[PDB]
Amino acid sequence: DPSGYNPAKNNYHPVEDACWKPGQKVPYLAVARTFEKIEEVSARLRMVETLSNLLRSVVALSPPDLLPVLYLSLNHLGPPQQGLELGVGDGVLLKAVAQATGRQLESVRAEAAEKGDVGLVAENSRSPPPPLTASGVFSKFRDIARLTGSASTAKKIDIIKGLFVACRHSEARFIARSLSGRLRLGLAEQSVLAALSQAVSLTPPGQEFPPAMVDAGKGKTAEARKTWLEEQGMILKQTFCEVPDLDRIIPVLLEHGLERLPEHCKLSPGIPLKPMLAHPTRGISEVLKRFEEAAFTCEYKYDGQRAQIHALEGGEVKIFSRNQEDNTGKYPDIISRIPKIKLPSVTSFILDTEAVAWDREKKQIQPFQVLTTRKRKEVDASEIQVQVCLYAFDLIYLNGESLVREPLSRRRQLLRENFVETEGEFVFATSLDTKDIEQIAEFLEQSVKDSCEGLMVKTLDVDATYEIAKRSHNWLKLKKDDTLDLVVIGAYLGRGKRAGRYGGFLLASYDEDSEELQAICKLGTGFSDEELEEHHQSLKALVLPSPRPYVRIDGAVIPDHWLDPSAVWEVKCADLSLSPIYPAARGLVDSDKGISLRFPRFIRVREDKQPEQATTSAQVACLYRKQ
DNA sequence: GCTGATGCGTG
DNA sequence: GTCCGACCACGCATCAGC
Ligand SMILES: *P(=O)(O)OC[C@H]1O[C@@H](n2cnc3c(N)ncnc32)[C@H](O)[C@@H]1O
Repeated sequence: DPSGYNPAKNNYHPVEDACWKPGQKVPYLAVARTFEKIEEVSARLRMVETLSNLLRSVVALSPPDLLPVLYLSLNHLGPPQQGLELGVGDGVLLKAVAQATGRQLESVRAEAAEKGDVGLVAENSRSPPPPLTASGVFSKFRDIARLTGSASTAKKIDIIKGLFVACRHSEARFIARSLSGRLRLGLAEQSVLAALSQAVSLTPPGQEFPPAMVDAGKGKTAEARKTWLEEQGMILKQTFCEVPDLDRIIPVLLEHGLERLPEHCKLSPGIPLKPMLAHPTRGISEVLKRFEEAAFTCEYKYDGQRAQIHALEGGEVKIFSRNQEDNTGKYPDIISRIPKIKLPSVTSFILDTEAVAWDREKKQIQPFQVLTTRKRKEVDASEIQVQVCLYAFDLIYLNGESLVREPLSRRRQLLRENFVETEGEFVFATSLDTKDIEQIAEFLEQSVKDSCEGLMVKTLDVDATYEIAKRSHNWLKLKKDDTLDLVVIGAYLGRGKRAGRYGGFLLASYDEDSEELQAICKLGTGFSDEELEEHHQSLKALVLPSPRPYVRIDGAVIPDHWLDPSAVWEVKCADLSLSPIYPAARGLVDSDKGISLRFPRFIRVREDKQPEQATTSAQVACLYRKQ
C-alpha cells in the first residue's frame, strides 16, 4: 500500500519497508509520499535522509527508475543543454483543472488565487485508471514538452487531464506544482546529489536480489558514519561538477559504483559547466583583509552575459550559458569569429568570457538592456543589430588538457599566449595587477567611466584554482552599490508561504503637476512574516472595486486588488533606473521613459504621512540626476 | 496579421 | 558568516481566437 509509505522512519529497510516489489515499476505515490515527509520536517539533514531512503529502495528493487525519480525530484525534464521546455504555467494548468472537474475557469482561478496553490485546487477537486508510475509520469512530462505549434495547448491539457484522473491521495498536488514550475520541495541539485551518494553508499548498486548489503554503515559510530558519508558525497559532487549530466553519470554509477565513477567521467568540451562565481565585498579594505597577502588581479566587472565557449576537437563550437543552456544559435556572429581569436596550434578549448553589447560605430560598450533585445531564436548573422564584443578572462580547457587545477596565473598566461585580440570583437578583460590601495580605487572609478559595474578581484596563485559551480571567496566583487516614501496603490496575491495573503504591492509616487499617483515599482521584500500577516487585514480593508481616477499605472502589471491610496511606506532601493513600463516622472528626465526603483525593500510604515505628502515625482527625477 | 494572454531565461 | 533553495524583472517567444 503506497499510501502508507514512510521513508522518514528510522531503521528504514530498502526492501521490506518499500511499497513495491523487486523488478516492478516505482509508483508515483511513493515519490509523492516522499515529498510529503520531506516537507513535514524542517531539518535539512532529515530531508536528505528521507530522500536517500527512497533512492535506496529504487536502487535495490527498480534500478531503471532511478533517473526518472531524480529528475522528478529536481523538477527537470532532462539535461539542461537539451533545452526541453514544458510550455506549461498556471494558465494551462488551471484550464486542465477546470476541464477535468467540469468547473468554470474563473471559479478555478478564484480558488487557485485564494488558496495560493494550484496543486491544492487539483487535489481537493478530484474527478478505473491504473496506478501512476514514476517513469510513466516523467514520460508524460516530456510528452507535454514535445508538443509545440498551433493547437498544442489542447494536446498538452489532454495529457495533463489524464494524469489528474489517475491521481490518488497527494499525487495531483505535486504533479500540478511540478507542471507550474514551483515544486517547492526544499531540496535541489545540492541536496538531491547528497541523498544519491548516501543511497549508493548505504545500499550499494549492482547486487543480486535479495541485496545482501542494505546498510553498509551499520557498525560505524555516529562520527565515523558521518565522516564516511561526507567524503562519499564529495566524490559524487566533484565528478558531477565536471560532468553535469545525469544521463551520463547515473548509468556508470550504477555499473561500477561511486568510487570508480571518477575513472569513467572526465571533463571535456561539449558538456556545459556551471561557471565560477564571486562573493560581494563592501570595499577594498575587506578585499585585502580576506586576501591577506595573496597576490590578486583587478578585472573589469562587465555587464553582459556569462558565455562559456566550447571548441570541440574537430571544429565544432558551442556556446553555453551560466545555467548550462545552449546559446549557440543565439550567437552566430561569435561562431564566425572563432577562427580569428585563436592561434593555429589551438585545437580545443573551453573559454570563460563575458558577452557585452558593442556599439561598433562609437567603439563603445552598451548596457545590458541593449543586449537583452538580441533575438534568442535561431538568428542569422546578417540580421544581428546588437553586435557583441567578447571579454575573455579564464581558460578551463586547452588542447586536450584541463586547467581547473592550475592557478589563475597559469590559466591567464595560457589565455594570453594562445588567443589573439581583435578590438570590438574579442579582447582580454581589462586587468590590473597591483597592491596599492590608491591604484585599485582609481581602477574602480575608471571601470565605471568605461560603462562597467565595478571590479572583479581574483587571486593569482594562492587558492587560485578554477572552482566549477561554486561561489568562491577567492573571487570578489567591488560593485558600485535611496530612501523614498511611496503610496501603496495596489496589492498582488501571494504564493508559497504568502498563499492566503498578499505577496506583492504596487507602489507609487506623487506627481505635483497633475496631482496624480504614478506607479514607480513593485514591492515584496523587506517584510517579516509577522508584520505581513498581522497587517494584511489593514490593507485588505482598503480594497477598491475600481482604481481611483488620479492613479496612473500605465504598462505596469494591473494589481489583483486595487487599494485605496492611504498607506505611505518608507522604501529603500539600491539605485534608480529608467523604465519603459512605469509612468513615474515619465517626461522629467527622458522623453518617453519614466523612473523605477531597482531592488526596492520595505523599511517602515509612515502613518504620519498622507498620499499627497509622499515623495514627489520631481524629487524622484532629482535623485536619478544625482546618480 | 493582430492582439492579448501566456511561457521562458538569467543577471 | 556560510550554504542553499526559491524568487524575480524585463526582455523575447509562443499561441488562442478572431
Ligand atoms: P554583479 O554583481 O552584477 O555580477 C557580475 C557578474 O558577471 C560576472 N563577471 C563579469 N565580469 C567578469 C570578469 N571579468 N571575470 C569574471 N566574472 C565576471 C561575475 O562573475 C558575476 O556573475
